[PDB]
Amino acid sequence: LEVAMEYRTVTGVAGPLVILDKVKGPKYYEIVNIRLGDGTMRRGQVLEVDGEKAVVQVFEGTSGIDNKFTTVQFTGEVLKTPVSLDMLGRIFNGSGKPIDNGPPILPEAYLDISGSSINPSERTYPEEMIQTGISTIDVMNSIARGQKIPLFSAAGLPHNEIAAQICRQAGLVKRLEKDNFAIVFAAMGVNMETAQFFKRDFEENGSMERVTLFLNLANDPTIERIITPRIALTTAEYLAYECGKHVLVILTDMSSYADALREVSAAREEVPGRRGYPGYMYTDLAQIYERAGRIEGRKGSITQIPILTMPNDDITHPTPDLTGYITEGQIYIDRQLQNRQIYPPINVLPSLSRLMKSAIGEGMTRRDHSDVSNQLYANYAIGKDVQAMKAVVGEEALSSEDLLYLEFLDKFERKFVAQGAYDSRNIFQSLDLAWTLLRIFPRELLHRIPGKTLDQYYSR
Amino acid sequence: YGYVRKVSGPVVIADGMNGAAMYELVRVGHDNLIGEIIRLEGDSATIQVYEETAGLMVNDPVLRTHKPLSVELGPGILGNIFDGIQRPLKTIAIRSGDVYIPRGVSVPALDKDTLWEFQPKKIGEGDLLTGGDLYATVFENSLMQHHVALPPDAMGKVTYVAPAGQYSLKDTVLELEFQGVKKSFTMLQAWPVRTPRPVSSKLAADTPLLTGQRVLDALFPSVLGGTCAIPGAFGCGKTVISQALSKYSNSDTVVYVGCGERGNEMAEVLMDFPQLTMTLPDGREESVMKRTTLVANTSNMPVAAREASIYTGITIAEYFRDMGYNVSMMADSTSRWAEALREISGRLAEMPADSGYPAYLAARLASFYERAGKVKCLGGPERTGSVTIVGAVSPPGGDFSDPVTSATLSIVQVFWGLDKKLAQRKHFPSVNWLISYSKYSTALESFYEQFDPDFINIRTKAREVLQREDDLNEIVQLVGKDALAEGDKITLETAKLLREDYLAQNAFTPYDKFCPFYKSVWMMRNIIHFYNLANQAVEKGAGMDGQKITYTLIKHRLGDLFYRLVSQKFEDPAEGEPALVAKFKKLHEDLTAGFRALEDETR
Amino acid sequence: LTLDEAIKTTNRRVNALENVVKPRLENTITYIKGELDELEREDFFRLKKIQG
Repeated sequence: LEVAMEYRTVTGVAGPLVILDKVKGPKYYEIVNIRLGDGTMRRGQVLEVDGEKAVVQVFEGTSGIDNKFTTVQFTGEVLKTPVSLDMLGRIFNGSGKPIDNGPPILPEAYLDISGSSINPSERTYPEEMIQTGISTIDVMNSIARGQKIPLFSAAGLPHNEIAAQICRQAGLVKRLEKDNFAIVFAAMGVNMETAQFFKRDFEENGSMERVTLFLNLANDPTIERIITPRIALTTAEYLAYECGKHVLVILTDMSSYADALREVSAAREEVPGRRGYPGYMYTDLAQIYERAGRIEGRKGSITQIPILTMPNDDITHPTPDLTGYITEGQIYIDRQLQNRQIYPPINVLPSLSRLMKSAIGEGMTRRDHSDVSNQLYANYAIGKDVQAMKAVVGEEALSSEDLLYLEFLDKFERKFVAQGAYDSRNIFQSLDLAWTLLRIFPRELLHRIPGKTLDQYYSR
Repeated sequence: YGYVRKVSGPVVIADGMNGAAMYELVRVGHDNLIGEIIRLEGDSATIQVYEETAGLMVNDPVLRTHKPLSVELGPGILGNIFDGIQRPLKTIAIRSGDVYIPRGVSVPALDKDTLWEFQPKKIGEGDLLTGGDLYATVFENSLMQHHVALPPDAMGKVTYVAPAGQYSLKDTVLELEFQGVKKSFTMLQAWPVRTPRPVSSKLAADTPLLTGQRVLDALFPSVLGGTCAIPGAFGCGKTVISQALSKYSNSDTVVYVGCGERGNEMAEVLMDFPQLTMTLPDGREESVMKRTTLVANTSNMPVAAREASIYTGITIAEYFRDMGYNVSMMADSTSRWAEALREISGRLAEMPADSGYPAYLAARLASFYERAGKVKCLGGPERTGSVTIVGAVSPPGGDFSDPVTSATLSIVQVFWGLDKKLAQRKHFPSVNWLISYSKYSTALESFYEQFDPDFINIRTKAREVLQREDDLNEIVQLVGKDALAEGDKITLETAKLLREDYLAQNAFTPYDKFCPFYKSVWMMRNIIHFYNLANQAVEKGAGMDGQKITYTLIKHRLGDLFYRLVSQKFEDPAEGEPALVAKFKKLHEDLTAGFRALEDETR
Repeated sequence: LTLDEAIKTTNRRVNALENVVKPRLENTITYIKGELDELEREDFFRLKKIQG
């Protein structure tokens, strides 16, 4: 019922910031619209306020602003994103404006982004598996609804192809156990060409009733790149706990998000933190991640698979080393496997899930999941060791078991890991492939497999 | 209007500006230096001077212009050399006999008195025209026609179109009436240096670059309208790759904007390209100066001019793409550009970020690179054109942790990472095949399939061979080749042959000056076929030995084929495809004769 | 003879080479982080003091 005053007291412009003069009673994170002298419109966010002063960070840059013709019309808001159940199946810009040639969202609620945290008393341990279609993920590094598992990558590695495959093939394992699965897909600072890739994948996927592609290009303004993952997390939280639907979220290149936070912090004249990244970057990433988890009072859940780029192909970088503690896993993409032309280059042996035991079980998935996972792990290690030995022992002195492990390693690299870009694989047939590889060894040789399982499956 | 208050380096604070918008170019002092606004604090506004600031007074008048940094477009833009602020260098050198560039010279970017021929594109009176519609064509020079289009911000009905004949830029070649008012248009078109030209819609590239060099065109390809990044190396890199992209590329024109580089190198480039008789047409030897353009700004040039040079270069790319040509712009800058940002940011008292570079470096590099990509043009007829950005990165003396390098690799799609170790070994194309990558390998699937339906498999096999050799190099560094088996030995032999035959190129001789795609793919297929047949033979194990014994057998009793394989690089492209293809097919047949004749007597 | 040669090489690698490299890595880490990072904060802190 209050029409916000449109101050015209610009008294300083520098970089992305504009300092108003005599604003009456601002708000710290208010949102403000700017009508330049030429009539064009820009939206800006309000940073630190002071006595009658309010520094405004302006989207889309600050070119053309003049201290005698630019009006700064306040709103008195904190960026309540419009949220509704029909937000699904549409592509959205970085700031939420639809770009799918459709109408703006008619909202069932205006939820403020950066939502309040879950009460730790109300959380519940994650359970059941989430089928992704990639054998290396659903066999040896299983994923459970409620985890927060990073996908560590590096520049040049095909992170986005794996992202698209996860977005398309994701499903619920409980099909044979006896459709409330939604995939909020967030992409921060993608390249100009991969934008076409994402648009094509989300324009011919075949399951559009599930995904919601929040998209933020590289040349889009930075503050949009900060807000985009928060918008995506808010929409996912709504669709999970306010609509009782299982939700999966893929955050692409959160290293770009960290760089965006670094860019914003510097503009506020704050001293840079450790290794250049601000010290509050730990708090920011914890705020982004911890929104996941399973709530006892709600039937929904949030599972995150944030894709992170590790610069210089090492984990010592502040962002991967920092996100290692918060999360409970690491699915590395290995450069050498990409060189070896294995399309999913996931280094399975280095990769692990800190809580992969919950996904493995009797009710969910299949009984032999843990046994086959451990056997595959151990046999791969042995095969790698045997290949290394054969590199130096001439391979003539290798015993029969050494040759068995060598051929198993070759088969595992060239038939199991190298899944096609579109070869969707249910966990049951993935485990059938695992048993196909395993049955080469004698039944007595599979030491890691417990009894009553070999008799069940080793007979094929 | 306004007067100077403070003069520190290239940063000038002039009071009395009041209503002076950001980036609104102002003219400083009696000498009338160009200059752009960078900050405001009230009645005063910071200015970047783009020129030497020595001799500025206090209360020296500063005149505002209300116009952001703008470059003047039109005919004759091709084949010229422009300063970062787009001053015609040759025009300055001729009009003023002095060999120097005088301070504060005011020369039009394009000559306004040269007579140009006008060919209207059948536009009738009373017709309707719109932004970017292509109403007339002008032959700026032979083998490079220049279409003339309305500016994107223009529309109306065609009341008057000039007839065909000789015209100068001062004349009005077209008239339009819209919304009850009329406007006129000349052959000039001023455009802000930022705010990229409008595009009807972007597109996903399919055509490869197919550059002259074999490594680039085969292992790590780039698409027309793509995006690349080389580490600005000398001897290699900034010279051989620049020559290949300029005189031996399928791009319809070149825009060299290398700024912040050595003056001697710039003089060498600007004296060698005048002759440069590349056979760009089917049967013509027109010099590429009728095809390229330089925006050279040497290192000694003012620090504030680097960004202006880069943005004018990319803006010129856009004008040509809009006409329809597939321009390819090469920037030897962006290594000095980061330094320019550091200088201005520090002088403007901005808070630094990781490694001292301004926090918004990634944003600027993105706003530059993301202007690449092939684009469906504005206006009528329907048309398509592309812009390629083959930029530069810090030389291979610093790891990828460099903020400029990380920012580039976070955006750039193809990385031609040259390694200094290869440069020491005098391998001249010098691309490190372990660290380079090309994310365009998936979009080029159609072109590779239609050209040769088996090239993808042989390329993957070559990649696997190179990776395997690089993998066991460490093991050999410990134990040695004593334990190497038949497969390892043959893999290393093929890797060495690939390294010295395929991946090398002299480029100073007709053997390797320009390798067409067919010759490169034939070399790859020959080498991979030899590798596969040799592996199959050593796996056969006939004669109770096979293995490394068979490897020595094929390296000694069958080594003439090996020598012909390693000398296949010398197939002269001037002989023509029907001859080289026949020669390579014969060599393939002879190779198939081997490893079968070798298997005849069971080794 | 071969076992003696291999054992000598392995013992040399375990004792000399690795224990030579690891102090070098520690010294390089200390030189960068212990000095350059500390100086960068001190420089910026002095600059902020000048502004204040």
